[PDB]
Amino acid sequence: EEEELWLLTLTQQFKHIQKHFGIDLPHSVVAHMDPLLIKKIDWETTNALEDFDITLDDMGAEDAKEQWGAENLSHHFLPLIRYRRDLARKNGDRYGPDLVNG
Amino acid sequence: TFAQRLNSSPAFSSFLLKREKAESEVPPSELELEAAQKAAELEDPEVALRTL
Amino acid sequence: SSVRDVKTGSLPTNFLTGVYRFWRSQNPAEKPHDPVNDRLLPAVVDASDKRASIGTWATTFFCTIISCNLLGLMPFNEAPTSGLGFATGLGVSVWATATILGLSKTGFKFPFIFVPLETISYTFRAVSLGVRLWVNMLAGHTLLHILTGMALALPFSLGFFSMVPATFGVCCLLSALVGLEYLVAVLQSGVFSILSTVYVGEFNHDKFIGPAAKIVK
Amino acid sequence: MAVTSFLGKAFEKYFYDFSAYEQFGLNRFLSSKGQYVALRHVGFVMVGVNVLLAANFPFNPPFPTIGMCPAGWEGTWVCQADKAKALEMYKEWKKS
Amino acid sequence: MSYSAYFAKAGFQFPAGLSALVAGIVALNVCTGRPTKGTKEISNAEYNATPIGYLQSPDQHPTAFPKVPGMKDVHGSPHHH
Amino acid sequence: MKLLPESLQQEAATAAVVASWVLWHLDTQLLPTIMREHKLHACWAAAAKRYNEKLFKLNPSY
Amino acid sequence: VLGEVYLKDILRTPPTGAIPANVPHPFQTSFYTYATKKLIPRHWYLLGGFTFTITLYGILDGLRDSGKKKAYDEAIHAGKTPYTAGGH
Amino acid sequence: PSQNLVSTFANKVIVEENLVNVAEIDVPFWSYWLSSAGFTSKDAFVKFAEAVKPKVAALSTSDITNLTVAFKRANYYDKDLFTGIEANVSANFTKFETEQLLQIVATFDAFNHSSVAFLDDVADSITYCNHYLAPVRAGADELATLLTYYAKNGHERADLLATVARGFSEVSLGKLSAAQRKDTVLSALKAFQTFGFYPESIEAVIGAALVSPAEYSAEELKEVEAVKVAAENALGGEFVLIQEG
Amino acid sequence: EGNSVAGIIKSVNETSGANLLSSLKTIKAQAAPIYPAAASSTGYSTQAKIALFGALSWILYRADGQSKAHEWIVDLNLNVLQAAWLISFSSLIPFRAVYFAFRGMAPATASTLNGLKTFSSISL
Ligand SMILES: [Zn+2]
Repeated sequence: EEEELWLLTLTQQFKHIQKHFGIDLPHSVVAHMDPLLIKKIDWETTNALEDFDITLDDMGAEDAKEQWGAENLSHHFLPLIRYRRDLARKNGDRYGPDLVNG
Repeated sequence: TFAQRLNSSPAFSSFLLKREKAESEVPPSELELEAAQKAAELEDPEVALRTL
Repeated sequence: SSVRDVKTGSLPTNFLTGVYRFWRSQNPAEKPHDPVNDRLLPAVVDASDKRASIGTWATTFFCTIISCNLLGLMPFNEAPTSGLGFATGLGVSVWATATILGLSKTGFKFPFIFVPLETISYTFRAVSLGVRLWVNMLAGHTLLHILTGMALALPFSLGFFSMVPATFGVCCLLSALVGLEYLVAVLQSGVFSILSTVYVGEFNHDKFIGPAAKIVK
Repeated sequence: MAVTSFLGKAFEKYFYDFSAYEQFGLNRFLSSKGQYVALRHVGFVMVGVNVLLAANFPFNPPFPTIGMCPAGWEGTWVCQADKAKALEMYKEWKKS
Repeated sequence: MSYSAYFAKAGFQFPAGLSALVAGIVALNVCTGRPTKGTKEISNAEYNATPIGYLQSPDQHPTAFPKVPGMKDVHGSPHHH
Repeated sequence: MKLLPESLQQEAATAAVVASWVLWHLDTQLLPTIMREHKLHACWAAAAKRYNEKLFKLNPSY
Repeated sequence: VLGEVYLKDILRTPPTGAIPANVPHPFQTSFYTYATKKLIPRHWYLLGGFTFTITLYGILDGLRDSGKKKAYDEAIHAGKTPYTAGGH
Repeated sequence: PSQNLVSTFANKVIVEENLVNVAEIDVPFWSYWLSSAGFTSKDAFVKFAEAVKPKVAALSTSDITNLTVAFKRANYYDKDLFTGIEANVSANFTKFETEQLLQIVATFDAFNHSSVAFLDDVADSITYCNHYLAPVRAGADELATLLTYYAKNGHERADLLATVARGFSEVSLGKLSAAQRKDTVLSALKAFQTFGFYPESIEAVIGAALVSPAEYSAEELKEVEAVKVAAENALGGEFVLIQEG
Repeated sequence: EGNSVAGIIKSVNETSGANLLSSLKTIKAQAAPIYPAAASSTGYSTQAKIALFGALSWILYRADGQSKAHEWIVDLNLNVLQAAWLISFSSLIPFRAVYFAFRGMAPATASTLNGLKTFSSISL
């Protein structure tokens, strides 16, 4: 039960999205559940990069498209990263994924 | 199922699609049907606790 | 200040997604020489910045011309595109957009007998793109006018409900021509936006910046 | 009776359940449902042309006639190719 | 249970900037800068001297369902040039 | 038959105003909604493998 | 343990009390943001094309009006009425 | 008597203590737009700071960015005000954009002011709460300023280093003028050598030094060559200058 | 509001061992998402009233302009010719196939949303 809230929140949120997406899910419920993903997609639309995944499809860049998808959902791991960094800071340690050679 | 959730969607309450069914276009597979049945058996959380 | 809520998976959203992805696929991005990674990502973003918004422009012209074309097939309504200045203004505006883009690539001022010939055939795109839409929207409509005039001339003179085979044939021909007008309306909007893509995409080529220094092996 | 809800339900049961192809038994005479849709299309066009001509039939046609005439008018305002002549003759006809 | 009733709660709505499109088309139709399609600006002395029937001209008043093509609703001014 | 309008510039400006409104309404109202709905699905489809692998590595439950 | 504060604005569950308002895009919020960030730097080619067509059609309307004025003055100088009679 | 009456009225109704009294309501807006007009006075900006100091915790990201840019342009440091600004950025780090955070970090770098929590929240916001292509739209001078901020504070985040390193390019350094590109390249290479982080995109920085080596000094060319040797060893290859092809 | 999983964790931790198994249907109902029940059926909205009033206004204005035209009966039967094809479109178009074909144009509705799997996010 140390990190159960983050994993079960991920499960609950994606389960509700997958149950309702493309059928009756409102955009308000989507922007409420994942505000940072909507913020990143809105950045893409604002900066004239609305066809950016189409552009990565045109160049055949499969690894760049996989990275684009992974970076737009990179904030899902950020609660765990902040919690583990605070755990390492209370123990006096340095967080492993924060270091270059770590 | 996905066709059942589509039938309850607002677009099948629109006038041109009142009498249409979502199962008529793509029918649900039997894994989808038995998964809907199995999920209906597990919506009781006590039954899921006892089963697990 | 309060935006409306949208249902995911709506039919207008799906149709407009498919339409925009169709017009965006007309002028695709060039595949670079290098493997696209974080080194090549700012060059890819810069190359998207140099490219014109031909997907958005073609979607704009496709929607605004299929709407005005299908207005002419609604009862009590006429097509705005059946007017001369409207359709020809859309065509001259597309040609001027492509010309302004090409002038911005070459430095904002304009470039034996080959130079006049190709300049005449280039300047004719301004006329042609709008006039080929305008006379096509005048097409089935004026033929429809004259034909329904004769379709009125038959029972006005032979009796209201008598000689039904001749007026039946003329009304069958009229029904077939309004259906052909539907086909020509959708198809003329499509032809206009296909041509807008191939006219603007002639000047959509800028050179990739790329890496000026690498660490090989 | 809500003014639009009853209208919606009545138009729905007219649009879906009411079918003159089945209630008048037109499968005997006609091969398809689509052939009935085509015949009903051209029949709607003919009925509309005839009622638009019957709503006003004594008028002089703006459309060019095929050398013909309506019934017994023959040489009246209704069968005048000259429209100024037809207007002045219409006034004498209206005098009665 | 679904979000169907939540979307049934929202009524019909126009597109978000349709008032700007209507106010652009209407402003193009009413800021022509020229007289209105068969009218002529005249002097104020002529306009107050002229009666209402002589100001109207028959080409701008065609008959609704004319029994003869070319019937006009008004006869204009009886005074002819 | 009508061929020439009363004003060519008024009709061309009507075409420009209608197409500029369609451009604004596409860029501002339709494309943000379309890109939200499209890019949620596209980002999940592009990130399913790496996301599940990274979450599988971070999970101490096994 | 991981509390709510670690996922305060990052991850939320489906709403249980009420459906929130939709988050607006910055272009829906402001026409100035759309004008300075997308409309000018990406669509100024279209805007200049519409400007060119409106200017050119104003030139053509001026040519048409000057031709009508020339025919009107030629009819006045020749002692003819400039238009013919109306139907009524 | 128009002259003396008009002149007396104008000075009494138009001098800089009453247009500080119009600017008490919206201090971020007015301080930003007055500093952008060249009006930078310490006498007015102290009243700005103490007028806005209770309002800071409820300010939006736009107002925090406007205030922070204005107080860089005035060069007036208030410790309590910028502690409140930093608490606002730390409380709402998910709402801030990289476009705003670069301007905030540049002011927090101009005078020395940092926290471990502030550096962690700015790094988390740029790496995870914003788009990964936001450093591409940034401009290489702002990324270099943020890099030397994290280098001078000794706070090392490898994920933020990768994200901000992605913004360095031939495009972004080509947008800079040559005297500006010299300082940007030198400061970015110094930060990358301080952290010992050598990404692929350092080829764009080192190359931006070695394409035009005439503007650099001999000492700066020596430090650029040291960073080039270290990046050659870290990336496992040899640095080549690429001509047109 | 606060998130539903923390409410689940709190209200499950607050129950006793005897109270736990019968409370589980209540806790679930407090974590279920709000799906708003069908509210009051009003008549038409003021924008729907404006839309249909303006459409009928436009149709009457256009029919009055069509009747005053020179070949007016030609225009009035063109209206019949266009309404006939509207009626035939209501009969001929397979609206369910058209709906599901439009669902295939967008990639968000052409496929099921494939993302987070259960086995990666299992908590124990
Ligand atoms: Zn017509």
